[PDB]
Amino acid sequence: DLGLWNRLEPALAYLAPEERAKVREAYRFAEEAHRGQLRRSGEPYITHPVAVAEILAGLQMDADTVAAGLLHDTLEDCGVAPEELERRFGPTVRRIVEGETKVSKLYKLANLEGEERRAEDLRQMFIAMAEDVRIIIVKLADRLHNLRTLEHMPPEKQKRIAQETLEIYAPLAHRLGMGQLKWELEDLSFRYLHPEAFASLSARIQATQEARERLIQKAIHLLQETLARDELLQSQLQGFEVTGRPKHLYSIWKKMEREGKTLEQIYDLLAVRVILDPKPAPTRESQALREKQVCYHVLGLVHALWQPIPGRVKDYIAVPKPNGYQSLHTTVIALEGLPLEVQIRTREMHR
Ligand SMILES: Nc1nc2c(ncn2[C@@H]2O[C@H](COP(=O)(O)OP(=O)(O)OP(=O)(O)O)[C@@H](NP(=O)(O)OP(=O)(O)O)[C@H]2O)c(=O)[nH]1
Ligand SMILES: [Cl-]
Ligand SMILES: [Cl-]
Ligand SMILES: [Cl-]
Ligand SMILES: [Cl-]
Ligand SMILES: [Cl-]
Ligand SMILES: [Mg+2]
Ligand SMILES: [Mn+2]
Repeated sequence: DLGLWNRLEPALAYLAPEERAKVREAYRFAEEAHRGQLRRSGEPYITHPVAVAEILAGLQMDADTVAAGLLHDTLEDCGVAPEELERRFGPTVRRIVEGETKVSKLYKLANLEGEERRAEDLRQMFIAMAEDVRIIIVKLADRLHNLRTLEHMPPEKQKRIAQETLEIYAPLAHRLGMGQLKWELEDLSFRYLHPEAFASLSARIQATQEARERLIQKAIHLLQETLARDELLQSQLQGFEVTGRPKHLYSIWKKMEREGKTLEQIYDLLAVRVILDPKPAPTRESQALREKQVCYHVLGLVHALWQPIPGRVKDYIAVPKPNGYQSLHTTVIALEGLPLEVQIRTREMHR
């Protein structure tokens, strides 16, 4: 057995049972449609829309979006008409899979090459044609998985796709507030577009990586304990996760070229992330309050645990960034005299 559903299924627990039922129906429909089809990796095609759905489930997208992630390829390859996807999964799931597949072609057609701000007018083209932003998110999840599996492609295609992601899709994830997605698109694009510079920067970081993650883990273990042993915070919380922030390799090398610095000359600010999953609240309004309330509760315990550097609290929950970015940030003195940046946000805020 393929066993792809058994990997996706756990990621779907945030959906109501009726919604997970729509996603199982979508999985089987995709399973049937792509039967016998193969990816250039030698893996059966279904591996891709399952990976794409899995990315959207990680991002906690609505049921129609994740089901559309499984069906996002069925129309072109498999003798499936859009009428079938609307008849079987409703018009929003069709709308989205039709939109993700249709835009792929528009970018092929569009004449903007070597043009002053060509990516700006091409990014706006998708923005203008796709009023339901879910279409863009599915396209971003698709491009991410394609990049994740870019080794099974000619090196010519590898750089064409990496550059296109760097001009179009990574900036589109920025506009949409999907920074988690944006970072990964950037680093994966950087890997294939400039391989020589990626392999050199990665090697330098892999020398101090033994000590850096050793320190970051002391702070993670300590902050995990502190949060878990706080009875009131846990009373309003379903779950939580404390992680180390990954080095944004593309941005690190980008600032080295611009500021004319070396990887030794640039300051490695250690950062940790607290992701909070609040417990289901009896009303929609009470759920919204809990979301805010739980991040400020954490800010306080972080300040009880580590001494806060003055003027480093940043409240993007009260005042989100222009792309709708919401998180709380505080720079503290942790690790015996070291600056540690703490990012605090909910599961819903983590995009
Ligand atoms: N990255 C990657 N892509 C793979 C793999 N196996 C198959 N592919 C397909 O290659 C495709 C690369 O793009 P393409 O060159 O435009 O597609 P094509 O018409 O040459 O494809 P076929 O040889 O007929 O399959 C890609 N298409 P997709 O619709 O997802 O996205 P696009 O880039 O916006 O057009 C993949 O589905 C694989 O292992 N990795
Ligand atoms: Cl069925
Ligand atoms: Cl834009
Ligand atoms: Cl962002
Ligand atoms: Cl982020
Ligand atoms: Cl410490
Ligand atoms: Mg091709
Ligand atoms: Mn696809």
